[PDB]
Amino acid sequence: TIALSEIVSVVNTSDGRLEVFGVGTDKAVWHNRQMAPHTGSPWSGWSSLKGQVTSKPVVYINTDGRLEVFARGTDNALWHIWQTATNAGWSNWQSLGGVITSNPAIYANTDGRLEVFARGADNALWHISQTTAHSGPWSSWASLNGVITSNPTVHINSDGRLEVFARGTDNALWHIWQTAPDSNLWSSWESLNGIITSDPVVIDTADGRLEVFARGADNALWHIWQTISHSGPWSGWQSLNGVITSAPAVAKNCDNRLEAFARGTDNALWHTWQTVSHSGPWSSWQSLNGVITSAPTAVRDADGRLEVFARGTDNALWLTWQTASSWSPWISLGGVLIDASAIK
Amino acid sequence: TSSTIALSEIVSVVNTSDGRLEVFGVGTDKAVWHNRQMAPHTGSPWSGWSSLKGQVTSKPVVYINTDGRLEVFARGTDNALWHIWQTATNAGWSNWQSLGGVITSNPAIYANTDGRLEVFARGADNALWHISQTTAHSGPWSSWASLNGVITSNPTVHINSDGRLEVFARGTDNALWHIWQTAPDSNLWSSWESLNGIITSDPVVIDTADGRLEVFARGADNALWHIWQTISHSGPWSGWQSLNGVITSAPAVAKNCDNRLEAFARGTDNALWHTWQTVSHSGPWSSWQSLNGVITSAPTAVRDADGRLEVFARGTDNALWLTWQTASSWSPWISLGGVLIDASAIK
Ligand SMILES: CO[C@@H]1C[C@@H](C[C@@H]2O[C@@H](C)[C@@H](O)[C@@H](O)[C@@H]2O)[C@H](O)[C@@H](CO)O1
Ligand SMILES: CO[C@@H]1C[C@@H](C[C@@H]2O[C@@H](C)[C@@H](O)[C@@H](O)[C@@H]2O)[C@H](O)[C@@H](CO)O1
Ligand SMILES: CO[C@@H]1C[C@@H](C[C@@H]2O[C@@H](C)[C@@H](O)[C@@H](O)[C@@H]2O)[C@H](O)[C@@H](CO)O1
Ligand SMILES: CO[C@@H]1C[C@@H](C[C@@H]2O[C@@H](C)[C@@H](O)[C@@H](O)[C@@H]2O)[C@H](O)[C@@H](CO)O1
Ligand SMILES: CO[C@@H]1C[C@@H](C[C@@H]2O[C@@H](C)[C@@H](O)[C@@H](O)[C@@H]2O)[C@H](O)[C@@H](CO)O1
Ligand SMILES: CO[C@@H]1C[C@@H](C[C@@H]2O[C@@H](C)[C@@H](O)[C@@H](O)[C@@H]2O)[C@H](O)[C@@H](CO)O1
Ligand SMILES: CO[C@@H]1C[C@@H](C[C@@H]2O[C@@H](C)[C@@H](O)[C@@H](O)[C@@H]2O)[C@H](O)[C@@H](CO)O1
Ligand SMILES: CO[C@@H]1C[C@@H](C[C@@H]2O[C@@H](C)[C@@H](O)[C@@H](O)[C@@H]2O)[C@H](O)[C@@H](CO)O1
Ligand SMILES: [Cl-]
Ligand SMILES: [Cl-]
Ligand SMILES: [Cl-]
Ligand SMILES: [Cl-]
Ligand SMILES: [Cl-]
Ligand SMILES: [Cl-]
Ligand code: NA
Ligand code: NA
Ligand code: NA
Repeated sequence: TIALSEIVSVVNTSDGRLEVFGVGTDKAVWHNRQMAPHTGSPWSGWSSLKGQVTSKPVVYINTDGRLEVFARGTDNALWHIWQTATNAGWSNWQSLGGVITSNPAIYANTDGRLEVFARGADNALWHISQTTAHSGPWSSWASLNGVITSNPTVHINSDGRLEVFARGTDNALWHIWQTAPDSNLWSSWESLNGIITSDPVVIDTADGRLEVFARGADNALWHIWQTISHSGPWSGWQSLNGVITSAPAVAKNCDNRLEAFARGTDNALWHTWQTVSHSGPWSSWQSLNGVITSAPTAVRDADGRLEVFARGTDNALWLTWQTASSWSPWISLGGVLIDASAIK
Repeated sequence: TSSTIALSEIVSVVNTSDGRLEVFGVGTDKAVWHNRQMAPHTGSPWSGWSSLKGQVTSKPVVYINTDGRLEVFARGTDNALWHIWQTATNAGWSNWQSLGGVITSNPAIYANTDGRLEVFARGADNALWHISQTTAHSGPWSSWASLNGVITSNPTVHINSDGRLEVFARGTDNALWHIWQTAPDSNLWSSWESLNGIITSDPVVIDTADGRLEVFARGADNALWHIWQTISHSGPWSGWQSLNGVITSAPAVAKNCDNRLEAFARGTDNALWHTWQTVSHSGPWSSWQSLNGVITSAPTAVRDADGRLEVFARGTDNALWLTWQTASSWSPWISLGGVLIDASAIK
């Protein structure tokens, strides 16, 4: 098991509008986007990209601006659908084959080739890549071994080497990395210890260090990081306190202060944030109210403000964002969303 | 046909792989020197100046590879394009090496969507020539090739929100001209096209929060002018609009935390002045305001790791001086020392 998942995948697109992808009651992928590149913009409303999915769908932006959505299909293969251009429509759904048993995790190599990581039926971490920048065709599937028990998450280091994180069979946080950018050469699997009870969430700090967040065995939010830009040694685990009842979501304010969000024991949204600067101490947890039924999903918009999405008690997606003085009242974006996470 | 441009910037600035500001300029010895923040925060102490040696006959221009490695390009004493690079991300530097060619402008650099750096410069024949890395963030480099044209300023390159590189330069009729890749990563380019106007500076290009290119340049009336792609990207640009002012240097433009553009230029009194969008990145421009100082170059503007604009400019003592945004105002001008010269291949 893992902490309740994020229900949507969201990005700030090439034209500065937020765009969210979720799964409907019909198992199709639906999406919704801002009309305008600003906090409080009207929304398109929900429209279906069709498909039938059996994981969380995850959107990623190609290095040419085009959105591409990845999800497991009803045959357990990895499937995908992409924009034909940044302000045009979408391709047909296409299979990338394989048999997978987690949500896909996606990142762009420094050379522009997307690389997708997913758990296999043998519980090892598998991967596949675009053979040339922001384009098909793709490589064949290969394994990076291990035995993982959570959805994997990938990020890139400040020197260009991808690094993948996942919970191990001992419930510790484990990781593996490219030994050079764009490479098929990887390190050994190594343990960062800890006991984690959510999927990991990985971010890069302003000063070039990977930092991972997860719920711990005590249901507090815990975090651990590289002590040097793109290098070990790692810190020990440190608690950010709280008692959280979902996965956390983390995003950067426009000044690079990190801010974490999670559902609390009263089912409200709560958050804690760095104060003063991106090197400063973390605040106490404070409530943003609401009554939520998923983990929150956080993103910085084109006005440099954080916006947070979460499924509501009616199964619609609701939204709250930063104001000068505070946060805005919760508003509904409608829809009926389900948690399709391949690992729960 | 103009053979001059507004006074240039004195340094090339970059945000490092670990979020620090690092600047590059030319010493009185004609070597490339550099200076960086100790820490990624507004008001950090600086390392002080250290030499990367070389002997340059252009402005040296830094760019950051997609693997985090800094790379500096400069015209050499033999008029070839030369470069020097970090051998590892944020660590040691290579020796200077020649990429050949015969160039007659400062170089301008961008990364393609596939991670290949591509360098543009005016040639001996006055056309725009170009050369690229053959593989992502690595040598060896391609053959030199021409994009034709006849150009009379330093070129400036930027990338479209769909990954197509686009180069801008002054033409023989003093207008702003441009040329673009027809696909990302490609050697297929459009023809040269005119955006009209009269420009009296190098063009300055940026990408807005909503994914459009916008170009700024001093006009024939010495005001700051700008022009932009439209939201439909359908061929037409906006037509030129004045931001007024009377400026005596090239402009610098950067994005604030919230993506509001902000422009900087020297005034008739040799102070730094600035004008900014208000409310949002779609908002209207303010009137000009002085940031005082007495400066002897164009300003160079950049946003730091705390989300604050920092602005550098050469001072009356030929040292590099610096002022930054505070919550309230802007900080007093402070000196980073050094003795810098303007080595621009076109002035
Ligand atoms: C007419 O069928 C094609 C393939 C469908 C893809 C569906 O969705 C995929 C993700 C997989 O789950 C497939 O098993 C599933 O059929 C897709 O939904 C449909 C409409 O866009 O086109
Ligand atoms: C002794 O074998 C080492 C470490 C293994 C890591 C495995 O996968 C990790 C992610 C954890 O679940 C571990 O508990 C588990 O043994 C790993 O699979 C193996 C081959 O790559 O080498
Ligand atoms: C006075 O009530 C409003 C709406 C509440 C929103 C709640 O939380 C939302 C996220 C949804 O789940 C709604 O169905 C749910 O009622 C919200 O918590 C409250 C906080 O001041 O104001
Ligand atoms: C008037 O109905 C439209 C389409 C609805 C789409 C809903 O939300 C989608 C995500 C799927 O779950 C659909 O099955 C579900 O009906 C959506 O709930 C509603 C919100 O105002 O607008
Ligand atoms: C002893 O010479 C080598 C290459 C030199 C590069 C110099 O600087 C380059 C940028 C070019 O202008 C060359 O023509 C010029 O020689 C460089 O300055 C020197 C470092 O001490 O080593
Ligand atoms: C026969 O001339 C056309 C347009 C030329 C563009 C040139 O280069 C431009 C940048 C401007 O300076 C123009 O005034 C100049 O003629 C261009 O060089 C030539 C070859 O492609 O075709
Ligand atoms: C198609 O462009 C022309 C020239 C423009 C003015 C010129 O171009 C501007 C950029 C400045 O340099 C001005 O001083 C100069 O007069 C002028 O703004 C415009 C009038 O509609 O038409
Ligand atoms: C009442 O005159 C002021 C100064 C003008 C700014 C001009 O442009 C600035 C950038 C500097 O060069 C100034 O010295 C120059 O006067 C400014 O544009 C004008 C707006 O009404 O008010
Ligand atoms: Cl759990
Ligand atoms: Cl992305
Ligand atoms: Cl001039
Ligand atoms: Cl305006
Ligand atoms: Cl004033
Ligand atoms: Cl000088
Ligand atoms: Na964006
Ligand atoms: Na393998
Ligand atoms: Na000249």
